Amino acid sequence: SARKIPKGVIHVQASFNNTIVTVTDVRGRVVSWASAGTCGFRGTKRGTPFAAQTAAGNAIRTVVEQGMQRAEVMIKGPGLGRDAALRAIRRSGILLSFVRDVTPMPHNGCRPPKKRRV
Amino acid sequence: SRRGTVEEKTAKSDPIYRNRLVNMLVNRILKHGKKSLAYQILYRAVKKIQQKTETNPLSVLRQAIRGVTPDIAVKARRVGGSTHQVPIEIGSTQGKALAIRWLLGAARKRPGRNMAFKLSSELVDAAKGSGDAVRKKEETHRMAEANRAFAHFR
Amino acid sequence: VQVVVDDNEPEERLLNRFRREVMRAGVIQECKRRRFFENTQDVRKRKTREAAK
RNA sequence: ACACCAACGGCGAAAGCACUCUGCUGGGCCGACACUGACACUGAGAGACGAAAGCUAGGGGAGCGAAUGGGAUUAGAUACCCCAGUAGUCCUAGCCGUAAACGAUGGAUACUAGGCGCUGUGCGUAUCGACCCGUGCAGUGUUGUAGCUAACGCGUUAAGUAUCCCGCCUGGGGAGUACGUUCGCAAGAAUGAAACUCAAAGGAAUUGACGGGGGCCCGCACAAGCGGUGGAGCAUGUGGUUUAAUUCG
Repeated sequence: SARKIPKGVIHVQASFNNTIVTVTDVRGRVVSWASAGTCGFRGTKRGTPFAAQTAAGNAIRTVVEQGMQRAEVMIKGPGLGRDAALRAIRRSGILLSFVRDVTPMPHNGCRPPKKRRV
Repeated sequence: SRRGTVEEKTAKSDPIYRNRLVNMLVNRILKHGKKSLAYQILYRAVKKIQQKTETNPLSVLRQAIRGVTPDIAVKARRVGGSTHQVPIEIGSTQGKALAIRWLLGAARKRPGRNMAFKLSSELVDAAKGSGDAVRKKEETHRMAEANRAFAHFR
Repeated sequence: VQVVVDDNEPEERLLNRFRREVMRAGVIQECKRRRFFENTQDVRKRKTREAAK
């Protein structure tokens, strides 16, 4: 069983409502994912930093079948789950290699509504 | 805090065993100003416990209340508009005070016989894991650590 | 627009505070909301005028 | 549509205009000067330019988003908020010409205390240097002085002291509407009343209060905690009801 891929990039879609932590390989194929509204609590109880750690710590139950040694991290977008997702992945067992911020910086053109966030 | 500093309010120590922290248990079980009969609730629960246990009555009292003593509790503080359920870490001065309040209530919320057996039962039930006294330690831990993100670490 | 982790060593320290000065939530809170078109050139330049001298 | 650079920046008569490049093209400024020679200034009518929205015909349409359709909030909300979304927003041509089109202080010229920030140019042991000392344009703030102003404030880019010329006001509501003329495809624009009615509207500033404004502080005020009420039976007081009165406050 399993493909047994060495290292891989971890795409963390950090938003205000929730945080989707997905651990993918070298190419871009997802093995298994984990989210904030999946781990027990839902509604508005998520999106917080220590709710992101229970989400990123739920991935090591489904991706343990592959057996990854090293891991590169990748954060996208603002919110309370940027530095928190990196701390849970570190206390799990996998090593650090490349932490990058691929947040889409606009060239001042497209603008969404004002509205207050959580 | 700066204007008017009071340390603590203390009365006379424990009868013959000599202890000031155990003297708060006779002061909390105090019903309407009767310290003469409140002595008969604590000291008779010391006389009846020596058959159920082996060691000294001061030791079994301290080894059991550690399972009733909390480490972190929730306080209501508002900021910005919404009421935050921020958990502040409880110390040794307030933690020993919160342990004897839930052992007081659990003794009264069990209408069996007299208060000499009700306090003696909830004293050994904290060591094995039974009663309403030890359940409140794990119930306050359900409100805490679930709202861990509202408070930052030291 | 990424962040440097060009430093070696098997260290567990974040170092996400180095980019939280230039980029931060600042370039995203200036954006991602609605632009005022005229009040961006008026109100945002009026408060910086009195805070300068 | 174009981050960063962007700046209290710059350019333009106003509106307005910012990724880079090419093609055509306007205005402003400085400097040794060379030349004309007042050929100037303003300016009703008139002519031209006009943010956005809107309109006509033909295209385009990612996002946003009037309308409109659902969800939610609420006593109700055919609003705010959520999910979608048409005209529109974009391009070519024509049209409409309005805006707190605001520095709300028209243009042009000569004078009147000062202290800090741009761009050109001259000079400074050979400029040895980031620089130092001048001399012009445009542009902020200033405990800004005199003076001016009702006060706030302006202050040689003054509402300071004067000259040239044009536009405009002479109570509030009714009105910037009605009627007529003119303009427009239309929506409307421009010019512009009266009757009637009030004796007041309005501006600045002052004291106090108020604020779901801010900064800092004090009472069981909250918080921390104990006991209690509202449940129960009884006492007592008050409304409502009732009664000849169920006396009054």
